[PDB]
Amino acid sequence: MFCSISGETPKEPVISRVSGNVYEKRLIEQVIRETSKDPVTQQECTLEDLVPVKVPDFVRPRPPSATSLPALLSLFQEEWDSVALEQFELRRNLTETKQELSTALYSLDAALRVISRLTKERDEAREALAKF
Amino acid sequence: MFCSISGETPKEPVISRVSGNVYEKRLIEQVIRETSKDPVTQQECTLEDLVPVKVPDFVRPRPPSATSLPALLSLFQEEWDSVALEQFELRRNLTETKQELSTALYSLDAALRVISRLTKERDEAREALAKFSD
Amino acid sequence: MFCSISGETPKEPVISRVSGNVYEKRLIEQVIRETSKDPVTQQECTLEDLVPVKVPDFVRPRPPSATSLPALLSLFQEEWDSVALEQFELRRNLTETKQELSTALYSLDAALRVISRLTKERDEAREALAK
Amino acid sequence: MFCSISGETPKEPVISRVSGNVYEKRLIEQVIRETSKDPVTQQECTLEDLVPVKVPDFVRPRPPSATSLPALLSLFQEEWDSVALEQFELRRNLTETK
Amino acid sequence: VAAGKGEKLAAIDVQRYIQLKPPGTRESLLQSAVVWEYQKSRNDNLYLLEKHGEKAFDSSLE
Repeated sequence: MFCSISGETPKEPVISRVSGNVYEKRLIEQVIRETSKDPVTQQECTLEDLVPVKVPDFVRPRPPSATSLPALLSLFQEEWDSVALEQFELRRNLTETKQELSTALYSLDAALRVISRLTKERDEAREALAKF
Repeated sequence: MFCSISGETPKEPVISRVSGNVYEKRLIEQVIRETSKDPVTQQECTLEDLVPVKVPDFVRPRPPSATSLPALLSLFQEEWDSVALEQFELRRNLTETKQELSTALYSLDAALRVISRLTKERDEAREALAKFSD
Repeated sequence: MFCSISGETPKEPVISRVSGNVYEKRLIEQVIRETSKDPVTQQECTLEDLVPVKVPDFVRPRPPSATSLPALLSLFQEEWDSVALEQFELRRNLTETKQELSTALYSLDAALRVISRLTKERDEAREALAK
Repeated sequence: MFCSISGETPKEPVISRVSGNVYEKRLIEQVIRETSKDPVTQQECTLEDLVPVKVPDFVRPRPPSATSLPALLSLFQEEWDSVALEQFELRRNLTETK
Repeated sequence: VAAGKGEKLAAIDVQRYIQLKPPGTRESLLQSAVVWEYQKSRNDNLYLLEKHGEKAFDSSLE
């Protein structure tokens, strides 16, 4: 919708075959007449390499929305990858939580064994105090 | 805005060289898989015949209620039925148009026979008028 | 070919120059669009840090027998059920790890208190032994 | 699924950044040790260029079950594409017959 | 399917996810969980829609 040569929109857009770009008829024919080169990609171009618009055709269009089956299937896979991305993030969180859970698990088991051994020592010390 | 094959809006439209028309990649690829040619021109075509061009893409605005949910499956069934009914209408249109074409062609051939016969009667009638004048 | 992201076989594996790891180009590009930083090293990442690579494609199961084919909804229901179960288990993991953290806090606190008990009782016993 | 040097199935997928081709880690290492250049374009190759050891960790790999969503998704897309092709062919035939 | 629906015969699929079955067997749990997940996805999609407003609609009309 923008022409690189002049910066203005093309009234009659034309697509160059050599390099995909949208030009306007007057300026593109000027640059073709002055030389056989592409003003952007500095490559050989001709009159036939310019492609006018053949939009009309004969077939029946659709609304550009999510109400057509290619579009609707695009929304299908969008829903699917959205719930997939949610599963990805939550599974990262699950594995991180599993790692820290295991760390806390062995820390707590060691702490419980320490508590048991200590309480044994303290029962011994209480017996030693009571020996008198 | 509409792919020339189904009318679908091509998010990635292409243009050809023998006949530049807006086409969608997947459908021309499946046509090449079926027949390695272009039925539009009855000519050989390759994968490179399309050129990926730049388009702003067609924004796809969502209806009041399209947020996943069984709305999406109801739309699945509805568009199934809709494209299939379009297919039925178009097939029966084939059958009606061909039968009407055959009837019209028969009437046209009979018209040709009768115009020839009537033209011959003109020739004898004109000659009869001219020969009465003596 | 063991993809570190979900476990599913990646049809487009990629390599990283700084730290080669199995991802997919589209997903890493989308994440960089969200946050243009390296997730592991916490460093800035650009779009040119990945090198193109070729892939040999895979096969599809293509379910036959074409009978009104409504099973898609049941598979969808199963997918949301699975994600809901996994969310519940996220909740359970968080709760259990916090409970363990709290239990560890008081276990170490009790260790301190009981070691104060030990040192005082041992001092008492040794002093009375000296007496 | 085969190497370009020996032909056996490569258990360790490795590829050079400089040149895009399928190789094997042991053979490419032997080539580098013999000559410190790429055999194709005569470009330098280092250890960090190669693919490092594979890292399967925290993956819990569910086997690739047959019954799955992508098959139905692709089937529906291929169906619609074929039926739309049929609509095009017969709309052209319809305009011709009209 | 064409020989089927040549007499309309509208194909049927389950829309019974709004009845909100009262406390029962596991089916009630399944419906509640799937409805919760549908609700979360609906939240995300509609808030995403109102992030940008109707600029896309203006472009479609233009």
